Amino acid sequence: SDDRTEVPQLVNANQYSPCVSIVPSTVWEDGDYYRKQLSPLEGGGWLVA
Amino acid sequence: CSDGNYNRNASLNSFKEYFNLRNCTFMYTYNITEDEILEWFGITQTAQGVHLFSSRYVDLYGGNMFQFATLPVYDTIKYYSIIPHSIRSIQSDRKAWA
Amino acid sequence: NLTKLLSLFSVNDFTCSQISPAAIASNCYSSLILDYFSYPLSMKSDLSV
Amino acid sequence: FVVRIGAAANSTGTVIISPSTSATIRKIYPAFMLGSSVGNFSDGKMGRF
Amino acid sequence: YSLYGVSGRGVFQNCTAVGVRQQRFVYDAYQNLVGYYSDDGNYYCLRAC
Repeated sequence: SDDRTEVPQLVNANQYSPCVSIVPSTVWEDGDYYRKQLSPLEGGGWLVA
Repeated sequence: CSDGNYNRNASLNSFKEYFNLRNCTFMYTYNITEDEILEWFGITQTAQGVHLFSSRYVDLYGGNMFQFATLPVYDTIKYYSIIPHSIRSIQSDRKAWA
Repeated sequence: NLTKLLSLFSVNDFTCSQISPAAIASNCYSSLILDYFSYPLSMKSDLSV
Repeated sequence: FVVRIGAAANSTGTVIISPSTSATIRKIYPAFMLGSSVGNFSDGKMGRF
Repeated sequence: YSLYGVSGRGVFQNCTAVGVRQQRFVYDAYQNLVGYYSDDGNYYCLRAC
């Protein structure tokens, strides 16, 4: 939610990216981008990859 | 729960009425001896998977928890809920559950 | 303070492209350009990206 | 998390659905649903993994 | 000795009887192991060089 800040997520060792839910198992074309709106419980705003 | 013929799939079957299980990577079973003894259960996760702990096998009478399984779950667990269970007794068979 | 400025006026429409109105209040930028002019609400369908 | 199971077993307690009815308490085991992503069911209720 | 868990140099003796016995070392308040487990199944308590 626009607020005052934006952040980039770094995975802890031994975990998958939070974006594996929206990035296909193989990328169709170089530079494709993925988005998913977040529920108010998930934090609101968007997830983007 | 009739003597000598417990239904080992009763809860699983009830769960399967609400959900179809699809693409299961594992289904493990752990046998439990029947008693009314206090016990402790624990769960953590590392990059090695999900770790289950119990007092039952190593410290049944004292409560210390020890690891009894590592589950090949490598997607980080972020959420959990308690699955409600209800006991389909008839009125004269009603018990209180701890 | 832009929500300051938009509290003077009565605001009838707010649409953004490649950003949101929520986001455009919050973020920091290296350059902000404000273009203003007289313009009738009747011609809203013609003021579009 | 850790879980205390069966602590009240053998004591006398209510049947819950019929509060005026007491019975000997028996241990019962907990059940858990755990995962990486949650949301709502089709009718809007929470708790979908 | 060279246990799968750790290296080391010790004098094993059939000692008694302190441990966990389910996982298979025993330490004494430091990095060292004093020291039985692993043998099948007895108490080969180790010592320093």
